[PDB]
Amino acid sequence: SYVSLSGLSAAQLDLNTTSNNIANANTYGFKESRAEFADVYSNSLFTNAKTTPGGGAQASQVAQQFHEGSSIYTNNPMDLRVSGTGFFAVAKERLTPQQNELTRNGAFHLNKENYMVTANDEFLLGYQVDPSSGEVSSYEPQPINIPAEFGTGFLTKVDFDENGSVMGTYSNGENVTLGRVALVRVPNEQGLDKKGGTQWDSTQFSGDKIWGESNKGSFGTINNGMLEQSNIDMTQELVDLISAQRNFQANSRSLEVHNQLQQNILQI
Amino acid sequence: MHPALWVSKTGLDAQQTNIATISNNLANASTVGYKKSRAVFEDLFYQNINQPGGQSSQNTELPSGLMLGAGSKVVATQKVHTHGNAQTTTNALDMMVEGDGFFQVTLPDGNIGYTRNGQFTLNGEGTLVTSGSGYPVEPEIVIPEDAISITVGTDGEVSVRVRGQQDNQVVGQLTITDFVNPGGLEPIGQNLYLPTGASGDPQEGVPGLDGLGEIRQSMLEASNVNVTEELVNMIEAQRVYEMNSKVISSVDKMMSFVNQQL
Amino acid sequence: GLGEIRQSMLEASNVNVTEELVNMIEAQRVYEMNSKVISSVDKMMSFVNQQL
Amino acid sequence: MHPALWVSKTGLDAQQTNIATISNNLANASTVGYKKSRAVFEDLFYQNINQPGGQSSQNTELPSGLMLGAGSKVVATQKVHTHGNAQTTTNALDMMVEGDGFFQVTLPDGNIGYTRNGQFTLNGEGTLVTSGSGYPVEPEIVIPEDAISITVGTDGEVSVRVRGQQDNQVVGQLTITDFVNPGGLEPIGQNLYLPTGASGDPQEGVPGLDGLGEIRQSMLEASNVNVTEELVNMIEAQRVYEMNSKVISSVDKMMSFVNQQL
Repeated sequence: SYVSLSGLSAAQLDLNTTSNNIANANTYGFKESRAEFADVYSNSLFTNAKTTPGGGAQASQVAQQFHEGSSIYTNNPMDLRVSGTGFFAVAKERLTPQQNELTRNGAFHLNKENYMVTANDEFLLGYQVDPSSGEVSSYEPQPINIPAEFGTGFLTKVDFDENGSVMGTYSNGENVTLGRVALVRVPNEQGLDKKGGTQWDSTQFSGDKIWGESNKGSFGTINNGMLEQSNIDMTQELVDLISAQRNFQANSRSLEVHNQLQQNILQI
Repeated sequence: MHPALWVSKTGLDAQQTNIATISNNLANASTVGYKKSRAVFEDLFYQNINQPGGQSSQNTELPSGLMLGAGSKVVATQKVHTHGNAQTTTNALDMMVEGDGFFQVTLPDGNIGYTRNGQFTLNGEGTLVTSGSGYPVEPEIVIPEDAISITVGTDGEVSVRVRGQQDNQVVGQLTITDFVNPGGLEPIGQNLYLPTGASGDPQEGVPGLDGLGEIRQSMLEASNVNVTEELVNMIEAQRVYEMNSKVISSVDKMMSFVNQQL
Repeated sequence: GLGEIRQSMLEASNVNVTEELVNMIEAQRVYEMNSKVISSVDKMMSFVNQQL
Repeated sequence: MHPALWVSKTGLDAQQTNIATISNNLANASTVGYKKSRAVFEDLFYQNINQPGGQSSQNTELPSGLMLGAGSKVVATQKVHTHGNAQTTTNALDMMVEGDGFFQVTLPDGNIGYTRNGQFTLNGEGTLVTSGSGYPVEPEIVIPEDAISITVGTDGEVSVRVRGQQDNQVVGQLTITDFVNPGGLEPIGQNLYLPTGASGDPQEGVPGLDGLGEIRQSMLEASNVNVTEELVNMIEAQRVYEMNSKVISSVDKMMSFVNQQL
C-alpha cells in the first residue's frame, strides 16, 4: 500500500508545485519550479534478486528553473531589470552590506534619506566610483545614495546607462556619477536557497558569489524603465494541472485495489 | 494441511507481486527516463503420481498421467526498455538520448552508474552533475565561469560561448554506454542502473557513432508507462487474486465440516 | 557491502498480511485436529474403564 | 487464556490510539497554528524461550532462537512542527510567525503559555489579548484610545498612529520564544503549549534576530494537516485493526472447540 501512497505523495507534490507557480503569475522576478522524481529500489542480502518490484516514487528535488522572464514596460527610471545573467545585490541593513541577498525584481524607489531601496525597505548595493574617475575604484559593495543636493544644485532626473552607472543631474547643470549598480552571479543558480519575497541567498551547492559590473564578462545588462514578470507559461501550467490530477487518480485507484485485497482475506 | 491450500497460497503471492509491480509503474508515471516493468508468470514443478508414458500393460502406455501442479510464481520482473517520448524544455542542461545508450555517472563508492534520466545541473565548481543526488557525470564537464551560454552537440561535444570570442570553446566531450541486454541491468534506485552478468559488457563510445544514440539538448525522455494498460492489468490481477481466495475459503470450510463430522 | 542512508524516508514493516492470515487458517485447523485425537483417546480410555 | 489473545489486544489498542490521533488531526483541519501529530509504534519485549546464540553443543551455537513477542504499542505521539501556509486577512490584530518562534501569553495561574495561534484582540482596557479565552500577551501591549491605525513591525515593534501627529507612536515590543525541541512541548488545549523537560529551556529574543522568525501582521498560519495523508493512513490503520480481530476471533473459536472436545 506504501507504493500507492508514494504515487499519491508524488502526484500531490506535483500539484502543489504547479499551484505555487500559478499563484505567483504576477509577482516580479519569480522563477518557476519543477518537481523532479526518482525511483526506489531497496534490496538486502536475504531478498530475492530476480523479481524486484519497486518501492514507489521518491521526490528527487523541486527545481528552480531560472530562464529569463518576459519584461514589462513602466517608463519609470527607478524600475530596473537585468537582461541576461545576474541578480541585484540587496542588503536588509544599510550599515552591514555583507549580509545581502540576491533578487531579480527591480522595483526600487528613494527612502526618506534618498537611498535606493526595494519595496521591503532593503538597501540596494553598488560599487563606489569617483565623480571624475571612470571604472570602479573599490569593488566592495556599498548602499546606493542619490543626494538631493550636490555641489549647490537640486536633483532633477536620475537615469542608468547600460553599464549600470546611476547619473543624477542637478539645477546647476552638473551631471555627477553617483555609482554603478552591483551585479551578482553564481556558477550554479539552482543551488540557491529561497528566502521570502522572490529573493535568494548563497549556499555551498551554488558556489560563491561573483561580484561584477553589468555588460562586463559573463554578466548581462541593466535596463531602467522595465520590470521582469514571472517566467511561467500559463498554458503549460494549466496543462500540468491536467496531467497531475490523472496521475493522482490512477495512483488512488491502486490504493483502492490494495485495500480491497486485504478486505477479501478478512472475510474467509 | 491441504494441497489446494498451498497451491492457492502461491497463486495469491504471484498476484501480489504482479499488483506490486503494476502499482510501482503507476507511481513512476512522471519519472523522467523510467522504464516500465512487467511480471513473468510460470508454473511450479508437478508432482509425479502417475507417470505419463508409463507401461500400463505391454504395448499400451499412459496417454495422460496424474500430475498435480504445485501452483505458480512470478519468476522475473522484466524491464521494458523501449524509448519514451520527448519533452521540450527551456533548460540548457537537461539532455535526452535519442536511441540506444546510457549516461554514465560516478557513484560515491567509485563505480560508474548508468542512467537514462537527463535532468542534469552544476555544482559550486561548475562540474556537470545530476539534479538528484549530485553525482558527477563521466567524463567531468567543467563549465567555465566566463561562459555566457551552453550548447551540447549531437555528437556529445559540450561547448560554451565566451564574451568577446567567436568560435565557441569546447569544454568537454560526453560519452554514453550501450548494453547488449539493457533489461538485465540491476536497478539500484535514483534512476540508476548497474551492469550485471546477464547485462553484458559496457561498450562505450561517442554518442552518434557505432550505433549509439544522439544527445538532444533541452529535451527530456518521458516514462514509457501506459496508464491505460496498467489499470486494465490491475483489474485482471485483482480477479485472479480473488478467485484464489475462493479456493482457500472452500478448503477452510471443508476442513471445518470434516472436524465437526469425522 | 553496507547499505546507504536515505534521508526523509522510512522502512515499513515487511509483514505480509496475506501470508499471516492463511497461516492462521492452517494453524487453527491443525490445532483443532490434534484436539480430535485427544478426544478420541479420551473416549477410548473411558470405554476400556467401563468394559474391562 | 491464550498468548495470541493478549498480543492482538495490544495490537488493537495500538491501532485505536493511532486512529484516535488521526481523527484529532481531521477534527482540527481548520485550526490556526495547529501541528499535526503522528503515532510512533514499537514492539514490546520478547519472551526468551530459546536463547539466540546459546550453546547447542561445543563449536555449534543456536543460530536463531525461539523468542515470542508480546505485541506492540504506540510509544509516542510526535507533533510534526513544520511550518504551515499563510492566510492573508484584513484584521490588523492577528499576526503570524514566519519561521521559528512562539507567542507568549499569561495563563490564569500566572505561568506563560506558548502559542502559534496569532488571532489576538483587545479587552475593554485595550490590552492585546487572545481572541479565545482572553489571555493577555507577554509583555503587555495596551493600545491607547487615541489610536486610529495599529501597525506591528517585522521586528515585533508595535506602534500606533495618532491624529495630528506625524510618526507612529510606539506602544510596545513583541517578543517570541523558540525551543530546541518543540516536539517535546506539552499540548494543554486552547492552542497553548507548555515547556517540558524534553522541550528545552525557553530562549526569548527579538523576533527577527538570533534565528527567530518575523512577525507578519494581518496574516494567519493555517494548520499543517494534510487531509489526504490523514484519510489514507486512517484506512491503513483500520485494516490493521481488523487484522488483530481475526486473530482474536480465531482464538475464541479454538477455545470454543476445545471446550466441546477436550
